[PDB]
Amino acid sequence: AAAANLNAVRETMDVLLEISRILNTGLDMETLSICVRLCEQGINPEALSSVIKELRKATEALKAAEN
Amino acid sequence: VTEAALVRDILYVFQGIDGKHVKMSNADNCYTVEGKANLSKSLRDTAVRLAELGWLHNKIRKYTDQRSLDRSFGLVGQSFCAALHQELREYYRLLSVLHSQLQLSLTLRRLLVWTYDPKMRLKTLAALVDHCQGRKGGELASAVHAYTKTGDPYARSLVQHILSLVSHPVLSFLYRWIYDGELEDTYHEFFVASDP
Amino acid sequence: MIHELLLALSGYPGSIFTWNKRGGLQVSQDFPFLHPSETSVLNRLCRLGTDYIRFTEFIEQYTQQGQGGLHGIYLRAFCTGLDSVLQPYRQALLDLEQEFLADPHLSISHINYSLDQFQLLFPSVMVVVEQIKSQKIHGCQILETVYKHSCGGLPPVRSALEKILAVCHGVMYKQLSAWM
Amino acid sequence: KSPNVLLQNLCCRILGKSEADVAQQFQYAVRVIGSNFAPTVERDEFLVAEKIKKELTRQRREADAALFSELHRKLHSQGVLKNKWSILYLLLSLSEDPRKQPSKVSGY
Repeated sequence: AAAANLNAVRETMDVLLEISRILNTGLDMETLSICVRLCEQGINPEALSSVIKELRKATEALKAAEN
Repeated sequence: VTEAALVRDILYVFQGIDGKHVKMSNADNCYTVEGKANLSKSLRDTAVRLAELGWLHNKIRKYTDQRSLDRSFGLVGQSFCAALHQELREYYRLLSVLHSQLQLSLTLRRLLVWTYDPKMRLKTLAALVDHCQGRKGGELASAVHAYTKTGDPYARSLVQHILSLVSHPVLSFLYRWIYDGELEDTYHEFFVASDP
Repeated sequence: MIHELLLALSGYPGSIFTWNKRGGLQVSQDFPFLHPSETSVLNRLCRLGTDYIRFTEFIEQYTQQGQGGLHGIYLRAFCTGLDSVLQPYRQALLDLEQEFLADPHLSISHINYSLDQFQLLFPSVMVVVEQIKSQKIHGCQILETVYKHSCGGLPPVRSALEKILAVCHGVMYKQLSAWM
Repeated sequence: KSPNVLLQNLCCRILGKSEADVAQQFQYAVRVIGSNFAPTVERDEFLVAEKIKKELTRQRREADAALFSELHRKLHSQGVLKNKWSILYLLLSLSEDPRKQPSKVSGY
């Protein structure tokens, strides 16, 4: 049963990876589950998306400043 | 019967294949539901609106099969049939997705909503179909350049793909005629007629 | 109910599908779980299935030298070329089988959408082969019936004809090279 | 496992730095999150998928849209969650279009 859960999680992760690669989102595998599952606790999808966008902008700024 | 039963019959109908209590009527050249699923005319009309998909798909199958087996009607005609085959393959892929959804929510409205665009593509195809009969050879290429005189960027792009594919045979003939002066025209369809 | 329908189309008739020798790839129509028109699409595929059965019979009969039928390296080469073309068909069938086995819900409609390409290239080759058998051409006669059809219009069929004709003209080239 | 622990770890990953190194960024994100914890629009994946396909067509990616629709069918067949709409909205907001030059017409 738990092996079934693991297999289903892997399958969902692969489906999500394909969806992300098709969307060309640029989101990393680190947001494999942590990104989606944390919002799965009932986070405001608009607020979470805005927070992700702010994190992306800050990360881009940090990369540019490091460069 | 159940609205889901009608949904399954429609899941068959979209391929042009009539359902259990839904049958392809000859009276209307379209799908007339088998009245033994006594229900509201609202759902009846929803299927009646969807019947155009079946009528056009069956017409496409019959018409493309006609020129597919005619080898001497023109390789251009066979090429038009092949392009229609690719388009029908896309439609069939959509229908397969639909049947998979029929396996295991959605809605007839959602079905119609998701089916509206294929209806538009099929309408464009059927207009090109009945609007192209008889024109072969340079007449065929004439119709190809003629039907491209409309807008609808979606339909415009579909017709553009069809015509650019149609150019390849004529382009090859010209390339033979322009590169070698070679005119092996069997059906005598090329612009440069042969006098052997 | 997918795997056996594929086996029946694989050149090995099943049980709900009866490969009548003269009735083609007929189908015992007594099973549940589909619409007869779904069975009708399956019958459109069974057209190709019966064509494959007959093609296999012909290829094995033309792959055996003393018979009065058409003979020569040409017949064996035609059988070999048809088999090599069926290799893309066999490979596609195997890929589709793997995909259907991999998917919990892989619709036979999806199987049809995958097999549409082979069904598109199939009938023209079937007509050409039936014509060649009716002509009973031998020598470079079939080599010229081929050259007549090598101006084909079906892109997959045109390319397959180009490959088979390349193989044939290679054989002719070998014969002429011996003569040279 | 806590939503705050997840936020701290995610901020550390997004910055590629420590949680204390992202504490100000973490503080801003925490303010943004506590500003709104639940979505103000319902979950109806038909419209979400419609928007996704519309964006793909605006990206001239009709084949990719078909691939995405097939992936959606497979994923809904492998349905394991109940609020997928939010994940889909996240994926759409995370989506980028390197396949097309930046120029768009405003929708309604």
